[PDB]
Amino acid sequence: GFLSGKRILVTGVASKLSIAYGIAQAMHREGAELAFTYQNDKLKGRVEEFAAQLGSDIVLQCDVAEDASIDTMFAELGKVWPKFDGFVHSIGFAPGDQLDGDYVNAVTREGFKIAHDISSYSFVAMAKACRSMLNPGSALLTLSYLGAERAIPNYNVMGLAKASLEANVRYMANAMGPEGVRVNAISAGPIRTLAASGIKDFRKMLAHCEAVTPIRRTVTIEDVGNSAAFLCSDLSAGISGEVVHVDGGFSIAAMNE
Amino acid sequence: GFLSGKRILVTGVASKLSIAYGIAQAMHREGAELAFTYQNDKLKGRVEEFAAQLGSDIVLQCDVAEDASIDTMFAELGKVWPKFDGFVHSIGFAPGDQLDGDYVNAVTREGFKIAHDISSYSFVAMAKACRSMLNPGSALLTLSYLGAERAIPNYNVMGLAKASLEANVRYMANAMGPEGVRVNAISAGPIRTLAASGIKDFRKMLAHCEAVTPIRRTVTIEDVGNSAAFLCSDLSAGISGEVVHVDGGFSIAAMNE
Amino acid sequence: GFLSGKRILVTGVASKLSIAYGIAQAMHREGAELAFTYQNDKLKGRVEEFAAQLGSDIVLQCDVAEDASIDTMFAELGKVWPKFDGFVHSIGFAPGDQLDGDYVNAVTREGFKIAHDISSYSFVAMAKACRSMLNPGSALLTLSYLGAERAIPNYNVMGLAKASLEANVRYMANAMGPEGVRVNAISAGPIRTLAASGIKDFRKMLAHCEAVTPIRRTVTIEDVGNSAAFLCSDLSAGISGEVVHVDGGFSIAAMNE
Amino acid sequence: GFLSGKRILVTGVASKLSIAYGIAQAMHREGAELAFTYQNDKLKGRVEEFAAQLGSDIVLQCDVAEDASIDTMFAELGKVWPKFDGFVHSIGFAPGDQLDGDYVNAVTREGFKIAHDISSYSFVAMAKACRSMLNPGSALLTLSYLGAERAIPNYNVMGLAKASLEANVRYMANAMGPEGVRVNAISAGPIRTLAASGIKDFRKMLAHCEAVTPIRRTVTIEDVGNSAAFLCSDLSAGISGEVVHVDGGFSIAAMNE
Ligand SMILES: NC(=O)c1ccc[n+]([C@@H]2O[C@H](COP(=O)([O-])OP(=O)(O)OC[C@H]3O[C@@H](n4cnc5c(N)ncnc54)[C@H](O)[C@@H]3O)[C@@H](O)[C@H]2O)c1
Ligand SMILES: NC(=O)c1ccc[n+]([C@@H]2O[C@H](COP(=O)([O-])OP(=O)(O)OC[C@H]3O[C@@H](n4cnc5c(N)ncnc54)[C@H](O)[C@@H]3O)[C@@H](O)[C@H]2O)c1
Ligand SMILES: NC(=O)c1ccc[n+]([C@@H]2O[C@H](COP(=O)([O-])OP(=O)(O)OC[C@H]3O[C@@H](n4cnc5c(N)ncnc54)[C@H](O)[C@@H]3O)[C@@H](O)[C@H]2O)c1
Ligand SMILES: NC(=O)c1ccc[n+]([C@@H]2O[C@H](COP(=O)([O-])OP(=O)(O)OC[C@H]3O[C@@H](n4cnc5c(N)ncnc54)[C@H](O)[C@@H]3O)[C@@H](O)[C@H]2O)c1
Ligand SMILES: Oc1cc(Cl)ccc1Oc1ccc(Cl)cc1Cl
Ligand SMILES: Oc1cc(Cl)ccc1Oc1ccc(Cl)cc1Cl
Ligand SMILES: Oc1cc(Cl)ccc1Oc1ccc(Cl)cc1Cl
Ligand SMILES: Oc1cc(Cl)ccc1Oc1ccc(Cl)cc1Cl
Repeated sequence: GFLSGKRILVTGVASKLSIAYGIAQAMHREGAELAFTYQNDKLKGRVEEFAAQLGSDIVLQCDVAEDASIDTMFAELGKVWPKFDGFVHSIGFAPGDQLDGDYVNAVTREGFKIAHDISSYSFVAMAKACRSMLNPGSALLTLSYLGAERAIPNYNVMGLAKASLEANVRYMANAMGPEGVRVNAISAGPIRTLAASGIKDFRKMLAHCEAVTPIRRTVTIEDVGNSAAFLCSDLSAGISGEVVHVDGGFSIAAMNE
Repeated sequence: GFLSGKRILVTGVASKLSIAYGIAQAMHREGAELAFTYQNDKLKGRVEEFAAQLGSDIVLQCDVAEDASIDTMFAELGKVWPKFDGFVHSIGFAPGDQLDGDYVNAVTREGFKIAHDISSYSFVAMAKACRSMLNPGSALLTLSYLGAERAIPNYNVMGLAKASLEANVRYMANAMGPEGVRVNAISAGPIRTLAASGIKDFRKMLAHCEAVTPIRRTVTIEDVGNSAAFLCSDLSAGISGEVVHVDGGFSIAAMNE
Repeated sequence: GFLSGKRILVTGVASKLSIAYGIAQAMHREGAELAFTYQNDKLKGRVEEFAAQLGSDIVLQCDVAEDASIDTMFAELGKVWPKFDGFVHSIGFAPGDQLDGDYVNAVTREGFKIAHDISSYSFVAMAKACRSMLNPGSALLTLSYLGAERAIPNYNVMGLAKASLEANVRYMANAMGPEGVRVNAISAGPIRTLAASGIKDFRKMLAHCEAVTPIRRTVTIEDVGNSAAFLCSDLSAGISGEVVHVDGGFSIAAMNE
Repeated sequence: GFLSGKRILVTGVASKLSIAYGIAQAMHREGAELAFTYQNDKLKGRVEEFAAQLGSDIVLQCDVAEDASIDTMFAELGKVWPKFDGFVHSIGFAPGDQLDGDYVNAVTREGFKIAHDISSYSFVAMAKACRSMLNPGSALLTLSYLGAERAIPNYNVMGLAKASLEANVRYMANAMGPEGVRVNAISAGPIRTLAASGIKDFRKMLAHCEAVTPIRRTVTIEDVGNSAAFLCSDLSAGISGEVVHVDGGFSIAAMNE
């Protein structure tokens, strides 16, 4: 596969529906050696099982709300992978009350702070912590959504956090490019995952996209996984600082209704 | 003037160099009645003096880091302006250590949090607090910078905070439009102000822009003020959720060097 | 008014519904001296009448498909206005068969050529012809539509012509800025005009926009006219090469349905 | 390879420096069966030789300025490939006088017409002609440049033609997606090719990009070729209507100087 010889860390697997799960599958298929993190014990079991199926026994705990947790996870990873080739950041969070109803009425200073901290700061927090461990030719990848570009009902403060994240991708790419590290994002279309259930009326968003997307279907975690594998491989050596839309063309059409 | 009959609150005046000062001047010239806020006692004197020169005696303290301070300022403003027509948000902040050198090395969880809280959350915090006091036809305005769209050396975490702010403009415009409130931003080119001195090599950024901007000069607080007055007036009734570049065309050219 | 002392040429008035008509009204209200062009004799009468109502007796024929017609019109204008302050380009055209049905099936080499020639090339053709007649501080303005940015059903080849036009705005602004000329565009939302009737299902586009636009109404030629007056005045001295959306926020929202 | 079983037509090979040459090499490496076109006899020899080295004996003449030439080439291709999986459009042209100096002074109605006809219309002209021959799952690809988005000195009218081309990509993707065809573009950074020598001061553009691009080197035809192979493969099934920047991050940074 085109990922043979690469060692990549994958965050965010919570279930078989997880976008990170589709990404891990595609990268394994292409020959990458993988390592996984899990947020807490509530998820340790499932992640350990999935990692086994994908030939990996490197499963480490990591809660990105804490600098100490990130530093410890990398010190542990370093015992087996003193150097590696990048990681996939597939993590997002905002308190549930933030994602329902009128945005101005729903947002709070605390909800805003947590959404940006976990959904955007954590990406550069991880890069800071493992910077000296990355091989030249390494690639970092995060996942965004159209809500960063347009106002979407109910997505609310997560939209602002994703806009901060896309800017993060550009500043990170500009800072780390000289040492040989590329940084990109995939702006994925709507997919039924555990976290998606937290967005009010998500099922309605899904049906709408299916009807108006140029390719006439919503994307799958396999579609996203294949794109992620490409973006973390040497085949995309000429691409950095980019937000690639993997939504079947939904965002470039208007009034298809 | 085209602002006759409008009552507008202006935040951010710190000196005669302040963009908010140029905005206040232009709005006064066009007939608006004004009210001003000041961050702390270190600035109370200058703001009181400027307000007098512009025919206003409404000068209130307001530190947007605190919900209580925002609520109190509006309760006080309500004693004289039970209803009004919008406000100008010209406030930004990030700890100084954040704006020097390599972005990944300089950014910290705390610096990131403060930058987003003061530079982006505060805009919707103010709208939440005065929502019931706005007249139909009201307009809110904030100030952004190109760093939200492109990676610019030294601007660092402020770029991410401005990206969150531009997204804020869109979600706010979408939420408040039905009740008759418009929300926009001006992305201004570089101008020598007090805060600008905190950006490493700002004088270099200024000279560069002057040489490559299509109109061959950097913009002034008068240029920005005139645009702000238009965007807060009924003359721009058809514009909401927009980020207008007032940088002399700098951002739409490349390689003019 | 803020246009006092300015001499502006207005193209494209075909009826009282014309966007150019709303623009002429607003500029006259703000004090500008105006001059008008008309495409052919089929329209001469109406334009002569409107010009009179707006205190102007400068009404010249000009068909932008011909270089000779443009050169002659300016030589004639020069007899009364040896120098002037800019013009409004409110002209578009594509053969009717191009605007109905599947884009790939409808487009032809000839339809494509005519659409780009009349809708985009004509803007720089006029600037080339009157370049030596423009006063420093002059401003040129054209009208675009969201179809330049997103694929919209039935708009078809006009979308490509508008994309070429928006690029034209940037190259023109970059080339003419050093001599003191600004160039911008307004991307207007849907408005019932004579030309609009040529777009299949235009009435459907109008109703849809009204329902999902943040300000909850479609824009009027007065909204566009007011913005145009501002953009051609010295109040927008800091703005060049920009495409300003005057569509009530329609383009920055998604899934409001 | 991930292109095994795909039959792709490649246009634009003129020499070993050609972007189309790098694309053909990468696609051959990944298992695609290829076919090539050549503009005229001046190029027939070189193309025949290259095609042989890549295991292909399908080399057909095609000048996209003529509808008849396009129809004939496809009728001939149909004798060997009654159905196929897409094509690569790597064709551009504008008269040389258009690419030197001030844009407004250099552009002519004829130069503008030819630039748009050959550089943008030809892409949809080819799709129209072979539409019934494409297998479900097919993908079309064209090559663009940053000049479509920003004003770049000397690129002049080609910038407008590339803006029309990027819009073409979106309208084509929207029209053909329902039948299973994806359409995308790669916006490549500067590369020394035969056509590049026609741009005044191209060597200066190249050195500048090398110094300020995040990855600190200009991209190669191999970088572009690898991205093109991915975008024409089933691995990018979730991507359509997109313009992917393969310029090492150059466009997302500002003032790196
Ligand atoms: N689902 C969609 O339609 C969609 C669309 C675009 C983007 N995304 C993005 O894709 C990513 C993955 O989401 P998903 O839909 O696969 O959801 P998911 O619920 O399968 O995964 C989200 C993951 O975030 C992790 N997470 C949350 N807080 C964390 C913390 N403090 N520390 C460590 N991990 C934490 C969870 O443990 C979980 O594995 C997110 O960035 C999301 O915003 C999803
Ligand atoms: N100066 C430039 O070139 C430029 C370019 C683009 C945008 N801007 C933006 O314009 C706005 C005004 O900046 P400026 O350059 O006029 O600077 P300035 O230093 O004159 O004004 C900044 C203001 O922010 C206020 N402020 C900071 N923290 C605050 C808090 N907690 N509560 C209340 N007020 C607080 C200060 O008191 C001060 O009045 C900012 O949003 C800035 O990001 C400036
Ligand atoms: N109507 C809308 O909803 C809308 C939305 C966005 C942009 N626009 C743009 O606004 C401009 C004005 O359109 P409108 O809707 O007011 O239509 P309209 O039919 O009132 O005006 C179009 C004008 O184009 C002129 N014209 C066409 N070919 C010409 C030629 N060869 N030479 C000289 N003049 C020529 C006509 O004479 C007419 O005055 C166009 O650029 C159009 O694309 C309209
Ligand atoms: N070279 C760069 O730095 C760069 C950057 C971005 C985009 N591009 C684009 O990549 C494509 C390929 O350019 P290149 O640099 O490889 O140049 P090149 O000179 O190697 O190839 C250009 C090709 O266009 C073909 N062509 C021109 N007119 C034609 C006509 N009427 N019919 C058929 N074929 C015709 C030529 O025969 C030639 O093979 C163009 O679209 C160009 O705009 C090049
Ligand atoms: O970003 C997303 C976008 C979509 Cl359409 C669906 C799910 C997404 O992911 C999340 C949404 C809300 C929260 Cl609280 C956490 C996550 Cl991970
Ligand atoms: O956003 C800005 C952009 C520029 Cl070019 C100059 C000054 C700016 O404003 C600030 C920059 C840094 C900090 Cl700490 C605070 C503020 Cl108000
Ligand atoms: O650009 C437009 C956009 C809209 Cl929504 C409505 C009308 C427009 O203007 C035209 C549309 C088609 C043709 Cl043939 C000519 C013109 Cl002037
Ligand atoms: O688009 C291009 C962009 C760059 Cl930076 C270099 C070469 C390019 O390609 C061309 C440029 C001019 C002409 Cl006349 C023809 C072609 Cl193919």
